[PDB]
Amino acid sequence: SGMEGRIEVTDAAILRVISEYTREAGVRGLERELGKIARKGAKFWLEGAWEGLRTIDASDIPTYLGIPRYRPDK
Amino acid sequence: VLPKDNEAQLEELPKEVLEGLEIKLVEDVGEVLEYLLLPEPTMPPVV
Repeated sequence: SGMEGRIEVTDAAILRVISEYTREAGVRGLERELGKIARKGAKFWLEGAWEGLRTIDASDIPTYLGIPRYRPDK
Repeated sequence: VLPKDNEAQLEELPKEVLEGLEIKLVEDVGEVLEYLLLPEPTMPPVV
C-alpha cells in the first residue's frame, strides 16, 4: 500500500480482527482486512498527518473498519 | 425492528433516514411479541 515505517499494529489489533471483523480458515480475507486498514490509514494520513509512529490497539481498529463482514462462529 | 447483529450494518444508511427511523434492536421473539401487540383482545377466538 506504499506505506513506510510510520504505523503499526500490536497483537491486540490482531485479537480484535480475529475476534470480530473476520471469519475464515485462511488468510485471504485477513489480507483484505489489513488492506482496508492500510488504505484507511493512508487516506487519513494524506488528509491529516501524525508524527513518527502510530500504534494500533483494539481502539484504533473500529475507527478504520467499523463494519464486520463475516461474524465468526463463536 | 431489526436483529441485534445488524446494528453494524447501519453505516450505509443515510443519516437523514437514520434520524428519521427509530430503529429498535432485538435479541428474541419474546421482545417482538410484547412490542407489537395491543394488550387487549378484540375478537372472539375459535375455541
